[PDB]
Amino acid sequence: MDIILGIRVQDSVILASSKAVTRGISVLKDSDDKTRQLSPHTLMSFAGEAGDTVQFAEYIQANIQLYSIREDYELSPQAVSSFVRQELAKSIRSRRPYQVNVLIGGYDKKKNKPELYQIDYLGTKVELPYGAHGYSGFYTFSLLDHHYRPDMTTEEGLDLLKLCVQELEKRMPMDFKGVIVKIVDKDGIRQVDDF
Amino acid sequence: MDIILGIRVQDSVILASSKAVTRGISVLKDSDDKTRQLSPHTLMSFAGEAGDTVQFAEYIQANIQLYSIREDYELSPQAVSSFVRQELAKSIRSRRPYQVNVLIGGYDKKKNKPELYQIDYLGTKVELPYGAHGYSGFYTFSLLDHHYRPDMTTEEGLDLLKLCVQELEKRMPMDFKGVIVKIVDKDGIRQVDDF
Amino acid sequence: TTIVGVKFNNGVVIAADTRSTQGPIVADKNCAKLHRISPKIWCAGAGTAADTEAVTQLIGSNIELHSLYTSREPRVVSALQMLKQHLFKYQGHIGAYLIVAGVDPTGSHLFSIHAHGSTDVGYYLSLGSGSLAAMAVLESHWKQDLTKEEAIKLASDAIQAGIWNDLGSGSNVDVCVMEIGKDAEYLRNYLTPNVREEKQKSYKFPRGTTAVLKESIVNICDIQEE
Amino acid sequence: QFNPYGDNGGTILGIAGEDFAVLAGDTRNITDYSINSRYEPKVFDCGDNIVMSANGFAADGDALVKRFKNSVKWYHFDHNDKKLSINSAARNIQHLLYGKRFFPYYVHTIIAGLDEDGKGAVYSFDPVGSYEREQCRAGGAAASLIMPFLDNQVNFKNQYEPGTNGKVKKPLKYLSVEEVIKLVRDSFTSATERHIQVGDGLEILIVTKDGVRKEFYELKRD
Amino acid sequence: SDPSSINGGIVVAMTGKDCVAIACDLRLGSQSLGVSNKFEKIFHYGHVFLGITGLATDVTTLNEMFRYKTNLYKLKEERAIEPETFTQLVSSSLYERRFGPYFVGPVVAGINSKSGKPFIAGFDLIGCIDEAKDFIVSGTASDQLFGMCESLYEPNLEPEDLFETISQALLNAADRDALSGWGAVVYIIKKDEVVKRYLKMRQD
Amino acid sequence: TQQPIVTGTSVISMKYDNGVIIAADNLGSYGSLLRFNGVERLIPVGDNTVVGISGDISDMQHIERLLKDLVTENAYDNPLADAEEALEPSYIFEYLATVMYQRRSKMNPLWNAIIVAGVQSNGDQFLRYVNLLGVTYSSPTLATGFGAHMANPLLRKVVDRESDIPKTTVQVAEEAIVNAMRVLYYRDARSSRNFSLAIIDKNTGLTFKKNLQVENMKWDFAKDIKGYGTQK
Amino acid sequence: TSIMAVTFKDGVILGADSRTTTGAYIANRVTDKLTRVHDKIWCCRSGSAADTQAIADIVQYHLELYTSQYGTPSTETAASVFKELCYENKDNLTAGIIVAGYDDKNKGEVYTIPLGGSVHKLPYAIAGSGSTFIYGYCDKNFRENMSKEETVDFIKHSLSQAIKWDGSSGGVIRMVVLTAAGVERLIFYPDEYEQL
Amino acid sequence: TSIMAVTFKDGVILGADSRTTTGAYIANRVTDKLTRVHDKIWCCRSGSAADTQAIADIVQYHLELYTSQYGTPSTETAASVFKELCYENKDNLTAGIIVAGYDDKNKGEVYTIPLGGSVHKLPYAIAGSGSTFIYGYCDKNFRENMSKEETVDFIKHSLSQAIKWDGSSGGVIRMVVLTAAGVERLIFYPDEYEQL
Amino acid sequence: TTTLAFRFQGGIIVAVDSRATAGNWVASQTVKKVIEINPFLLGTMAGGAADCQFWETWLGSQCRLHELREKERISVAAASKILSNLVYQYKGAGLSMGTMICGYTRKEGPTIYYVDSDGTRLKGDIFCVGSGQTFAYGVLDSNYKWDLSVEDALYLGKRSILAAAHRDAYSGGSVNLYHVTEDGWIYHGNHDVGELFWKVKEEEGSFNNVIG
Repeated sequence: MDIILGIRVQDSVILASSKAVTRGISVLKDSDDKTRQLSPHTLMSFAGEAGDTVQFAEYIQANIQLYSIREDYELSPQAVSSFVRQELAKSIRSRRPYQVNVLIGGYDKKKNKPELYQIDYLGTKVELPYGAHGYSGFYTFSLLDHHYRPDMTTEEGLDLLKLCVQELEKRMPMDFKGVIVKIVDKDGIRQVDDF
Repeated sequence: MDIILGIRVQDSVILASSKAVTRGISVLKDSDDKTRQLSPHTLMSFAGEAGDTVQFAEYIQANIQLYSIREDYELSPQAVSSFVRQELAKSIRSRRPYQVNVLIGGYDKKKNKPELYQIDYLGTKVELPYGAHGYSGFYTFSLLDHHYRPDMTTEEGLDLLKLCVQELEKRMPMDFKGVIVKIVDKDGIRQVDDF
Repeated sequence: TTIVGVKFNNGVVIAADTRSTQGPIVADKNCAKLHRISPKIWCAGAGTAADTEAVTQLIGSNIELHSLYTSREPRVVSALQMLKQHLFKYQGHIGAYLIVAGVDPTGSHLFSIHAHGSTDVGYYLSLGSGSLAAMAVLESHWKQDLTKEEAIKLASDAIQAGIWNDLGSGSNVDVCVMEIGKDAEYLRNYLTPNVREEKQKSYKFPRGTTAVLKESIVNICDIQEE
Repeated sequence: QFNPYGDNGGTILGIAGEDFAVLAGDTRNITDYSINSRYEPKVFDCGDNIVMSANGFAADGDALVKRFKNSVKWYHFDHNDKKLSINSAARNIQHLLYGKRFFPYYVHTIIAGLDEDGKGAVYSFDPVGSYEREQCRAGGAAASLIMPFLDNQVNFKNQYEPGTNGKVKKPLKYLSVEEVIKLVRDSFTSATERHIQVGDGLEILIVTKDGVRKEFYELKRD
Repeated sequence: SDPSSINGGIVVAMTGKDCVAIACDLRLGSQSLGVSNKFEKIFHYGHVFLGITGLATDVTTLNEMFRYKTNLYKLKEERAIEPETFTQLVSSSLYERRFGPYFVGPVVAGINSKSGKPFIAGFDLIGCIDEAKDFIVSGTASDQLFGMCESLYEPNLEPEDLFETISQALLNAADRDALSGWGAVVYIIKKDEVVKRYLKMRQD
Repeated sequence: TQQPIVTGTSVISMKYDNGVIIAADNLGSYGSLLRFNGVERLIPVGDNTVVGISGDISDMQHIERLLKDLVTENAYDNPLADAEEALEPSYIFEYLATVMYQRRSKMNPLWNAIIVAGVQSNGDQFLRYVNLLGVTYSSPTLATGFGAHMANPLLRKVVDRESDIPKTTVQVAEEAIVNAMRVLYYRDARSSRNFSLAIIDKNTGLTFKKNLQVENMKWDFAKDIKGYGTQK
Repeated sequence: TSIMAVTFKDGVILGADSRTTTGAYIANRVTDKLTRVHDKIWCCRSGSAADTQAIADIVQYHLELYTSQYGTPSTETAASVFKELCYENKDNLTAGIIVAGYDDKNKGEVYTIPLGGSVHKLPYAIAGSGSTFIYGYCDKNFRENMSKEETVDFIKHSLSQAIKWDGSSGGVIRMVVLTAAGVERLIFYPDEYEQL
Repeated sequence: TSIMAVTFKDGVILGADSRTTTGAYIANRVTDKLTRVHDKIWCCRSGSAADTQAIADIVQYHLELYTSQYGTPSTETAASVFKELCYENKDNLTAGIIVAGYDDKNKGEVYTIPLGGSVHKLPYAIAGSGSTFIYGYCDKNFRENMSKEETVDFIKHSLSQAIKWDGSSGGVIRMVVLTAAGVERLIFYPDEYEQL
Repeated sequence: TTTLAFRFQGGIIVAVDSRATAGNWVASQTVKKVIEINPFLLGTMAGGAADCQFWETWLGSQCRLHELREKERISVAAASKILSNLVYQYKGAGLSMGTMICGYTRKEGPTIYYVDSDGTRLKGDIFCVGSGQTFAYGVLDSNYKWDLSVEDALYLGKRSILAAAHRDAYSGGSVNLYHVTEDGWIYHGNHDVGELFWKVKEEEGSFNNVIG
C-alpha cells in the first residue's frame, strides 16, 4: 500500500507487508496478503499501484515455479532477483509500465547465507540488509540504521522490526492496519504473528 | 483529513474532534486540541484548511465574547451560529478565501435545551441533530440515525459516539490518533476522557 | 559550432571550429567535426552532435557500397541525395544539420542540407550557432573566383570572427581543402588563436594526501593452471 | 509575452583572507550567444572599503548597485559621516532585496570588506533575502565550476598529511594577499576554458586597510 | 524531475603516463532517499573498463547488455576486446534506440594492447563519441567535475601520482553534489595489474 | 503588456579616434509586410548626440517626445546652455536608462533597442546600450537586434579593444559601417536599401547624411547557380 | 516568396524570387525556386521549403517512367501527380506548387496546386507569401496573349512589387521561359528592376 | 474593410468600402467608414470596428474643444489626438486609422496610424486588412499632384481591385472629397466600379 | 534541511544542519540555520530560506520593542502569535516558512511553537520540519525521554542530525546544537558531519552498511 519493510538477520530474512488495501476513500479490506512464495526458500513481497500488483505477482510466481520443476532444482535467490529485474526494465519501455516494486528475500541454500534484494519499479537491483519503498520508506531507514548490529538472531530481529512498526504507526497518517510478518528461513517459510 | 462529529442529547451537546494534525505527509504531532470555546456555554469545533482553522476560530472567539460582555449576558446558540455564517459568507467573496467548516454546539439558557448546528465552509447554517463535515459525515450520517432515538440520555449518546469511532477506524484510511470529547451542557463545558 | 564552405575556382574548402559544446559546459577542448564521408567528400556538423556523427557513418556505408559496386568514384550529388531521403524519412524530428562539400568528376560542389530535408546550393553557406558570425564575413570579403591560398585565409577568418563573437565556437580551426581531381588535404589545426595558459602555483601533492580504505588486485587476463 | 528577466552571465567570486579580502569577477557580458561587452566591470567599489558586485541578470544588478551606493551617501548625511561596517552593510542589502521581495531581483550579490576588527569578510546573498558570512562563495554562471577547487585549496578539504592514512587532517595555513591573487587567476583560467560565459578579462579588487586597489588580468578570449 | 538525473551518480576518467584512471561515486539515490553505499558504476569486460552514470535502471540494463555483446565478441574472434574498438560499439548500440533512449552517460577507459596508449572517450544519452584525451567527465555533478579537473589536471603522470589527482578530484565533487557523497572506488589501471581502492571519504 | 506591432531592425555603431558613427536602415516593418518607407530612426538630440532607436515604432515616437522635452529642459532656468551645462550624450543615456527600467518595473516595457552615440564636452567618446530588459553595458562597438548577431563581428575586426581606437581613422570607420550595411541589406529581411548615417565628431560637429544607397553590388555570380542541388 | 507562372501566346513564362527565408535571417541569398521536373515541364515551389523539395523529386520519378513507358507526358498529367501526393499528405506536408509546362498541341498551360491540393486551370497564377500583395496589380494590367517582350515586362514588374512589399521576397529575379524554341534562362539584377 | 486617402494638387479624397463583417456573416453592408471629426477633417476607420467607433468620438470632443478656445486645428494636430488614444489604450483597443484633412496652407494631408499607434506623414495612405492586396497596384498608378479627374479613377480602380481580391471588402465605394469648396460626397454602385 | 526540536527537563535542544541545496548544485555547506531572535528565543530556518532569515530577525526587533513597552520579558506564546499574524496577512504570495520558535521562560516553562506561513500555530513537544523531517522523527522518538540528561540530550541531537544527514541528500554540512536554559542559549559549536560520523559509528555500533 504504502509500507513494505525488510530486515535481514544472521540466518534468516524477514519481510513485512501491509494488511490493508485502500481503494478510494474506503479501505475495502483490513487483512489481505501482499506476498506470494516464488519457491520454497524465496518469498517475494510486493507493493504499489493497485491493479498492476496483483497480476504481476502471479506472473513472476509462474515463471520461477516453472524454472524449478523444469530443472529439478530450486533456483537460488540471486537468479530469482535478476529475473524480476529483467521484467521491470522491459515494462518501462513497453505500452503499460508496471508500477510494482518488490523486496525479494531468500535463504540461498548453496551459500548458506540470507540475502535481501530491494528492486524499485524502474528496475534497479541493489542488495541492502535494509530496504523499504513508498513514503513509509522514509521513516524506518533511520531507525534501522541506529539499532542494527551486523548479525543477530531472528528473535531479536523480530523485536527490532516491531520497533520499526511502532515508529511508523505514529508519524504516518495512513492506515495499513498492522502487517503480516513472515520469516524466510532454511527450513521453509513461516508466518509469525506480531502485534 | 480531520473529523468533527456531533450528536445532541436531551440536556447536552457532545462535540468531538480528531487529535491529529497532519501537515505534509507526516503527522505533525500526534495529540493536540482542536476546539476553542466561544462563550461559556457555546463550543466551536472546527476542521478545514491549514491555519485558517486557528485564525478564524480566534476571530470568532473575540467577537462573540465582545457582545457577551456589553449586554452582560451571552449570546444564544441561534445568534452565535448565525454570526459565523455571516463571516463565511463574506469570506468566500473576498480576496482572502477562508475554507473553514465548523460545528457550533451550545446550550441555550433562555430556552433550556441544547442546539446543534452544522455550518459549512461556503456559509450555510442548518440545525441538525447528527451533523458533521469532511468525510466524517460520509460514514456516520447513516450509522447515528439507525441507533438514534429522539430521546436519549447522556450515558447512551457518548457510547454511541464510541460506536461511531470504531466504524471510522475500520473503513476510513486516515488515522485521527484518538478523538477528544468535550461535553457542553448547561453546567459549562468540561473535558471527558474517551477513546 | 560555426561552419563555412567557400567555393573557389579550382575546388572547395570547408572549414569548421574544433569546439564542441554540450550545454553551457564545453565538452571538449579539441574535437574534429570534418568527418570523412568518402575519401574525397568531407562535411561538418551542427545541431545535435550525436545525430550528425551517426548519419555520416550510416550514409558513409551506403556511398562506400555504391562506389565498389559501380566501380567508380563517388559523386557528391549521390551523397546529397541519399542524405536528403534519409533525414526526410523521420520528418525532420532528427536534428542533423550538415554542410557537405566535395570534389568529383562532374566538378566541385558545396551544399547545405537542413534537418527537415530542405536543400540549398550556394558558393558560400553556413549553419550552426555562429552561422551568423561567419556569414557576415563570407559575404563581404569574398569575390567571385578565388585562388587556393586566398580561399584558405577566408575560410579560417570567417570561423575566427566566429570564435570571438560566438560563445559556442572556440579553440582551434580545422580546414579540409579539396582540390578537383586531386586527393583531399585534411589540414588539422591550421590555426591556433587560443592556446592554454600556465598555472601560477603547481598542483599535485605527496601520496597519502588521499586516504585509502582498502587496496585489492582484480584480474583482467586469463588464468593459468598455476 | 514580456519577461522581466534575462541572463547576462558573468561569474564572480569572493575569497576572504586573514586580514584582507578580494572580490573578483570577469568583465564579459553575453546574451544567448553574442558578446555584449568585452569590458564592463561588474565589481564596483562603493566606498568605505566595501566592494559590491551584483551579478546575474544585469538589469536588476545595475539598479541594485546604484541603489546601494545612494544608501551609503544617506548614511553619511543622517549619521554624521561615520564608517559603515562590513557586517552592517550586509543587513542593509537584505532590506533592499525585501523592498521588492514580491518582484524578485535575479542577482547573486557578493559583497566583501573588512570588519572593525580588521578581519576579512565575504558576505553572500540569496537573491531575495537570506545572507551568510562565508569564507568562499562564487556567484554567477560558472559558479558550479569554480567552487570545488576552493574548498580543496583554501579550507584544504579532504586532504590529510602525507602517509598518516587520514589520521591528521592538513592544518589551515596562513593565506597571504600574494598567494590569493595567484589563486583567483587560475580559478578563472579553468573557468574560461570549460564554460562559455567566462573569458575576455578579469577584474580583481583587492581590499586592504590601505584602500582599494585594482589589478586587471586579461584572460583567453572565446 | 527530468529522467536522466533522478538517481544520481558521477564518473570521472583521466589519462596519465601510460596508465588511465577511472573512478566513480557508489551513491544510489531516489530524489533524496539514499539507498546503498555500494553500487559500482564501473564494470569491466576483459581488460576494458566502462563506467556508466545516469538513470539507475539503464545503468544495470546496459551493464548486462554490454557484457552480453563483449562476451560474444571474445569468443568469435579469439581475441579480447580493445578500448579503441569498443568505443564505436557503444555509439551504435545507444543510437539503435535513438528514439526513446537509454538514459546513461558511459565513460570508456582502457589501455590499448598493441598501441600502448592511454585512451578515454565519452558519450551522451543519444550517444556521441566525445574524443578529448585530457579527461572526460559525465553525470549529475558534470558541471562541477569539469572545472575541478581542469584545475588539477597536468598531462602525463606517474601511476601513484595519478592516484592522488583523480581521487581528490572526485572527493571534492561528491561532497558539493547533492546526489553524491557516499562511497567511492578508484580504478588505477596499468597494463600489468589494476588496483581497486575504496576511499575513506566523508559521508553526507 | 505591449508586444511590438511595427518594428525597426538594426542600428550599428563603432568608435574611432576623434568621434563615433551611428547608422541604421530606414524602415518600419509591419512584420512580413514592409509597411512604411522613409521612417527615420536617428534623432539628433542636443547637437553632440544622435540617439538611434530600433524596436516598436510605437514606443519610438514616445521616446522622441521625451527626448525633445530633455532639450527644452536644459534651456529652462539656465542663462545659457550651449557650453555652461551643455547636454552631453551621457546625461541623455542616464535619463533613458532610468525610464526604460521604471517602465519595465510596471510591466509595460518600452519595446526598443537603443544606442546612444555621441561625444562629450570632455573629449571622451561615448557609446552605450540600453534595451527593454533595462540591461545596460558600455562597449566600444555596439549593434542591436538582428545586427548584433550578424554585423557586429565584422566591425570587431576594425576595432577589437580599446587600444586600436587611435589607429582607426574617420575614412576607414565610414568604409566599415557601409560594408556592414551592405551585408544587413543582403541577409536580413527587415533591412532596406535605404539608410542614414550620422558622424558626430568632437571637432567636425554633427554630420547627418540622409538617403545613402547600398553599393558594391554582387548578383553577377547568381547565373552559375542552377538547381537546388541536383539539376542540370 | 512570390512565384508565378503566366500564359502568353507562344508559351508560358514561370517567374520567381530566389529569396529563401528562415524567419528574419535569409538562409540563402540566391536559390532558384524553379526546379525542372521534366524537359518541357517545370515547376515552382513556395510554402514550406523542405516539404516542396521532397515532393518535387517524387514527381520527377513518376514523369521519368511516364516518358519511358507510355510516351510523352503532359502538363495536365503532371499537375495531377502533384495533386495526388499533396492530397494524401495534406496532414503532414504543406506545398504550394505552381506546375506549368508547354505543349505543342495545347500550347502553354498553368495548373496551380494550393496547399490542400486541387488543380485549377487558370491563365495566370501567383502563389506564396509574396503573392498576397500583388493580387491587385496582376488582374488589372493583364491581358491574354501578349508578345514575349510585353510578357516579360509584366512578370518583371509584379515580382519587383513583391520584393518592395514582402520581406520574404528578394534575391535575383529568375524566369524560366518555356517555349517551342527550347528553355531559356533569364536573370535580372536589382539595379535594373527597383526603378521599374 | 479597405480604406485609403490620396492626396492630389487641390486636395485629398478619402475612400472606403462599406462592408462590416462579423465572422463570415455580413452585419450591415452599407456602413459609412468615413466619419466626420471636424469640418475640414475626416477620418477613415478600419480594424476592430467597435474600438475605432469609440476612439473617433473621443477625438471629436477634443477637436471641437480646440476650436472654441485656441482657433481651428490642422491635419498634423488632429493625428496627434488619435495617436494618444491609440497608444495609451493600445493594450485594450485595436485601431487602424487614416487621418486626412484639408487646410488652406498645407492643402491635403494624410497621416496613418497602425494598430499600435505611430504617426507617419505620407503622400497617400492605405490601411485595412483588405488593403493588403492593392499594394503593387497602388505604388505604380499613384503619381503626385495628379489631376482631380484622375483621382476619381485611381481610387475607383484601386478599391475595385480590393473588392475582387478580398471577400470582406465589397459594396458601395463611397468617397469624401476635401477641397477648399467644402466637402462633397460621392458614391459608386457595383454596376459602375466593377466593369471599369 | 533537517531541523528538529525537543523539550526535556533540562531545557530545549534546538538541532539544525548547515547544508542549503539549490538543486544538483550544493549552495552552501556552511550556513547558520538558527536565527538568533534575541538572547532568550531561538528560531530555526527551513522552508524558504530568505523568508525565514528576514522575518525572524524582524520578530526580534518586535521582541525588544515589546520588552521596552511592558517592562517584562516577552512570553513564548506572544512571540509566536505575532509572527503567525504577520505571515497570515501575506499568505500565498511566494511566502513559505518552516520555523520553530523555541523559548524557556520562568513563567511558562519550556515551550515550543511551530509557525508555518499558512497561519498554522501548533503547540507541541516534538517537531520536525524540513524535507528531512521524515527521517528526523524516527531516531528522535525512539531515544527520547522527558527525563534525560543535558550531556545525553546534546548527544541525542548529535545522533539525530547525523542519521538524517546520511540518508537525506539535502542535509549534511555540519551539526549545530544549541541548548536554551532560563538564562538563554549557549552555543555548542559546529561539528563537521564527516569527522563526527565515524566516532559515533564505533561507539554506538550503528551505520553498518557504511564500511567507513
